[PDB]
Amino acid sequence: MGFELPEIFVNAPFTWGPPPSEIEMDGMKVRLYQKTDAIAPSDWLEAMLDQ
Amino acid sequence: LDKHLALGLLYFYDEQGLDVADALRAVQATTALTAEGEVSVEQERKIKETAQRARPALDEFFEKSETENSTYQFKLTGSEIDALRSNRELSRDVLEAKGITSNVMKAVMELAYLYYDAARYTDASELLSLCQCVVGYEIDQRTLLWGKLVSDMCTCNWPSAIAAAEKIRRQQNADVFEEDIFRVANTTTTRERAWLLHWVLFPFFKGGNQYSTHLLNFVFDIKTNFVYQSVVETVCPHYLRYICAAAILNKQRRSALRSAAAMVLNVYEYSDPITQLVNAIVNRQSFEDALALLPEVKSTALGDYFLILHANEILENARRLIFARYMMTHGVVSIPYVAEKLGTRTADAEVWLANLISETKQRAKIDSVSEQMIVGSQARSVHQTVLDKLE
Amino acid sequence: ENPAIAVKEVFSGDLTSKRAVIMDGLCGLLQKLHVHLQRIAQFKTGATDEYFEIIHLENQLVDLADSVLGYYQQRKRGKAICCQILIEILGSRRQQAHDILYHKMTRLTRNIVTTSVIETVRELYQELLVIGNEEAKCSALLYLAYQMGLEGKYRDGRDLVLRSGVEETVEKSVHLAILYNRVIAQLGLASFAAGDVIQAYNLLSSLWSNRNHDVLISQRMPDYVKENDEEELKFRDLLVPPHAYIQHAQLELATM
RNA sequence: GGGCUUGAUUAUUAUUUUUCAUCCCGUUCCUCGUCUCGCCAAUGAAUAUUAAAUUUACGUGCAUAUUCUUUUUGGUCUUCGUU
Repeated sequence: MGFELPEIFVNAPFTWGPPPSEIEMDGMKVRLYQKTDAIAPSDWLEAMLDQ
Repeated sequence: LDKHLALGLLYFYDEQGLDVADALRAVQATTALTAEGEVSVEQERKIKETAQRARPALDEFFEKSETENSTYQFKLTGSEIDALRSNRELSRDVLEAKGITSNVMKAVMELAYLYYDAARYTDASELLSLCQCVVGYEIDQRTLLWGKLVSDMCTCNWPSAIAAAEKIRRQQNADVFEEDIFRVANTTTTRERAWLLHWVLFPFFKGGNQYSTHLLNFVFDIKTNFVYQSVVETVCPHYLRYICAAAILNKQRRSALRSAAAMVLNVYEYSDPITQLVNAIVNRQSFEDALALLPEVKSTALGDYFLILHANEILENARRLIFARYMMTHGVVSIPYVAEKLGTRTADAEVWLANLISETKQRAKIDSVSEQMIVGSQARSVHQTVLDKLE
Repeated sequence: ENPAIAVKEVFSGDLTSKRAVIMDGLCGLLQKLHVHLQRIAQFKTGATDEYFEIIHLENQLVDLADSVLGYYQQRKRGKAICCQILIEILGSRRQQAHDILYHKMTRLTRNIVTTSVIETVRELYQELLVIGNEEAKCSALLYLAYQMGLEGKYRDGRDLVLRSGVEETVEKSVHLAILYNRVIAQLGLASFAAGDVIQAYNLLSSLWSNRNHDVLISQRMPDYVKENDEEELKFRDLLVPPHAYIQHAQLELATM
């Protein structure tokens, strides 16, 4: 042995492909869940309302 | 298996045929210096053929020759290897069934054995083969695996080659596939592939066996389990060109042109072009352009790259193929303009066309009583076919 | 200038308190200018002369990122370089407009001149594993693919995205997602516009069709938003970036 | 490693020769702290009620250009001599 992932740049090749590789899409943000919630801040919010 | 990256560059760049000037930093990781004999030297022979020659080749020759006369005298701590080197009889014997290991160890054996190259090359291969099988050994998974690769590499003198052909499709394919958790990664696959190609298609080098064109087609490819991802990464233009040539030479699996077309496009990621054009036009199907291209390509390359060997066969297959397609439907087309192109008088051309027809790939009769080739119907009998299918 | 030398009271550089000085180490202070400029832009839609003012201002803002990186380290590591990558499109379509910007100098550090810029040097020198480009995280690569697609051919951008395996780092980490959508759209446009149908159809159709719903590169806000309420500030901060989009209309023509 | 007459200290006269762990900066090294990520485990089963095992509502009206500048290098103009 041997070796392990040989090319230029830095991380070289990972997985390719063959093309045909339609790639798709991608959307996000549809459900939230937190431990350790943030403040507000109310300052920004007031200013917005004003505008 | 495996390796080396500089060596790899020397390899493929020469094959492509753009230039040689290339380094090959070395030696690495065949070994230093252990079996066989040397990898670099084989590359040098190819380079010499391409284009004269140069300082690296001289260095390689020196490296191969010695270290060292004294070491050569010293080797062997007993108690076989003899009649020149090996003990042919012993090699045969270590299967049937011998498998439960006398003494134990061939650890000191390896130390004594290691020497090498010189190249000497048939004998060297024979010795390696003998070591491989004990079977129980101990020592080792990886060391043995490296050994298998070396056997595959050289010598390609045919009894060694046929043995190695069997070994490649049992061993190497299995090894690449997982499990074992997790091996073998991109470099190993690429290296293995390069060695297989060298061992038979026909670089320059040497290739053809009987027949293992088939082997090349079979492995890179074929869907249970798949890769072809490996072939694509990271950027094997020369290999693709070679595959196109191989497909034409073979002239069928079953599926032939279609498979080749899919492989080829791979539009511009790395794409070498003279063979590729011949195949890509032929499958698509234009008949004027393809016909012209095949002589031009044949004459252009060659180029370097002699062997010659196979390419006469390739030229014949290609001509036959273009014509077979041209006939099929289409007409009900003649025949004088076919004869003029392929280039001898009319009767020789007629018999050549008749040989395409006689393979049961077409239904046709040739009128030599008006010089017309007539095709059947059969492609198309419509209602009748449906009645048969139902009943 | 006169400094270095850094005397009376105490100076360092890290960690304890000095403290905009320390944060200018480092250069988190410049990062806060980068943040606030994006904000201004992000609210006002290009129309009146305000937009001109911010463009001039942004050209000004570049220069510090250059210089600072030749004040080289405290390693630091990062902050100025990160700002440069974000700023980059920069530019561009083939690049136009870098030359006009470039034009006051002193400029210095590494990615300069309309020969470059082009992205690539920063991406190269600032890695993806161990040292750099970490924290955050995967990288420059999306911007390089964007750059490659616009000023080279859509072959290079497609090749880089598929090779680098960067399609599983965009799933979580929400800024990167928008980038992902942005580069996919641009690649399909570039494929159309140097002149084949496929890959252009494949890339572009995939981006579309679905979702409606398109906030995903620009602009636009989903439903609903912006009437409700104080949650506006999620889809108006993820992301969308300004002076880009790249043209609406043009994408639609390409798709249809 | 870089800078630093850093602390002993050649230095400071260019015997400048340092001379080291070190002050200020200093990763790919070892030890420690903490955060992120993770596999499993921990608080939601009625077939009948004696002083009660869990409380409404959560919406209106108002909302800063919030300043002084001395200016000085160009550039649009104007009024004298003279061609």
